[PDB]
Amino acid sequence: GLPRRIIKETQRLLAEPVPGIKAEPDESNARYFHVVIAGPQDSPFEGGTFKLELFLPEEYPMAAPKVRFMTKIYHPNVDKLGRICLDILKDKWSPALQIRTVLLSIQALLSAPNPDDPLANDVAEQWKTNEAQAIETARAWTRLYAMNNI
Amino acid sequence: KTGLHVHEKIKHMVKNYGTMITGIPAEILGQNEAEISVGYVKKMGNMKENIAEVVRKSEMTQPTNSAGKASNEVCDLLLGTEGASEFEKSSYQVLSGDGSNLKGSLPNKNLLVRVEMDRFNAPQKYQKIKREEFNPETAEKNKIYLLEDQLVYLDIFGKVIDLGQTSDTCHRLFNAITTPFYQNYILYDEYIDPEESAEEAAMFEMGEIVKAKMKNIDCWTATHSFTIFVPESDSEDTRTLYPYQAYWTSHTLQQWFSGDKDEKLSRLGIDGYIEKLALLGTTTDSKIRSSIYGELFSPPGKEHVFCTGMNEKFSPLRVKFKVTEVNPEIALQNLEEVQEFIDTNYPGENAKDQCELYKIKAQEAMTKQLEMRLLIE
Amino acid sequence: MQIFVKTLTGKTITLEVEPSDTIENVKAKIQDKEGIPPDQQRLIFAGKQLEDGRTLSDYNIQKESTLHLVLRLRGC
Repeated sequence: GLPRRIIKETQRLLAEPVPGIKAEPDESNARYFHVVIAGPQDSPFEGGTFKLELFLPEEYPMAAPKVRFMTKIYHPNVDKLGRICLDILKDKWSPALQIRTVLLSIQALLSAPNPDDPLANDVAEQWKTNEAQAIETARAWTRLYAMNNI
Repeated sequence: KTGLHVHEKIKHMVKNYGTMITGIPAEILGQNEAEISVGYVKKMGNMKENIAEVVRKSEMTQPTNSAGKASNEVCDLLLGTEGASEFEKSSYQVLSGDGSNLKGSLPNKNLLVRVEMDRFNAPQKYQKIKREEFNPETAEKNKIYLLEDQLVYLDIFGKVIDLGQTSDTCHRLFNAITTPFYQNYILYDEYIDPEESAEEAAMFEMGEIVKAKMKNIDCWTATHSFTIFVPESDSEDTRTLYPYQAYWTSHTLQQWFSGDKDEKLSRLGIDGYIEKLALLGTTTDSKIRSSIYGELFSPPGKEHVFCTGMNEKFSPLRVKFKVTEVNPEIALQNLEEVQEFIDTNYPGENAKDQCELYKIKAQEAMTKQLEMRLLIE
Repeated sequence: MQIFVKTLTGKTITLEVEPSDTIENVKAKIQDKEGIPPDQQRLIFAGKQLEDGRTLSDYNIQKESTLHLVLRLRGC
């Protein structure tokens, strides 16, 4: 009972993958995607492989996909559960967007982290106040969690 | 007391004081900020250390980035409280394809023009429904409703708006969309090809019909607000503009002046800044409209990454304006009045030290308010 | 029904709204009252963010409730 666009989107993702992002559907759940985003260069995550799991809900595409990191990462917009604070998965998601647009954002979010509330997130306060040492933290978490984990 | 006198005065006062330009005491800031931050303080152990940590990490004295609020604060200073309230009573005037209406609304006197730009919030998805099940006082709004004998638009208020389709045309589209996943689907999905199946051709035709009728319906919502200042000069072409702005989750007015973006927008000329701003409402080019929308509204420096990817402005845009003359004898009297209130309550040699004293008092009032609130366990 | 909207600076305003209206309608009335664009708004109802496409009949909101309008946002 796969909707026709989810079928069409999967074939597009496998025919021209996003450079640096591996996205494949699960063998048993065509709405479930296993994502591996490579660490961007000129960033503390460089050389790391970060696992994500994307799930297309049933309201998709009227609702945004539910994506979340599986690898531990020190990022101001990723909490301890792996939730990515992005403007798509919250309020201003539109049907014009798609899966590749979400994957491209998360990849771009690693290179250019955004400001965030320093409360309820000591990572966000550490990035705003002590950037060089917060960047040092992210390189440690990249070797401990994002290297040789695939 | 020239018009560039007051422009340079607000420029240096906003650059150096930020939230202190609003005139609100530090005690009220900390008292109300404790209302938002009370849920983050830990309840076990030393409460003095738990409250201090949340107090340190609060950005309560950081200037606002609400574009509409920065435009309100600029109007209160230049025009006065009553003059700005009278200014709000006036309505906005939409810009044309060449901005000639604003070009003629700028006589060679000191002027203040507020701009309210709207984004076209056209509906993006539909629903097949029997007329028996259609209650317009409960059904989801800003949505297209395809009935067996009428295709209609529910706006953002409650009003049902017909789309001028024959009952036979609606009967054909109603009985063509048959698969269950498409009974409540989106109007313009890029992966829907009308040449594949007869069902998808009916969906695509419905999109072309809705897209045509929406052009004559008011579907705009404000997406940005800013302010432009026009000083009185000895004419010729020594006429210059200076726009003021903040932006949601982007930059503040303090960062705007500090980055001298009001001057990169200055030498663009009177007709130059206006012609490119009218341009922004005309073009349907998607990758050639975000260039402008970033060229005028980005934080200083990032005019090339502010509208890329998903922030790429797809929807149509309109701009509106309203003008009123400013009297510098009252504007500068309002500005040096805040300087007096700042230099009295929080005096200091450096303006950077006067802000530190204001932050400490706001943090003290926030602390005392927090420990009173957290006495309930 | 009358509800109240407060800011950090202590400025409280009054609105005329009813349980059937949505958040976009509430933010639209705030635009006509304070000149703030809705896209530049995100209102908290007691530690609860108010999404765009939901009505007053879905957040347990009632007559005379003080809604907290924030004017500085950092992230999401």
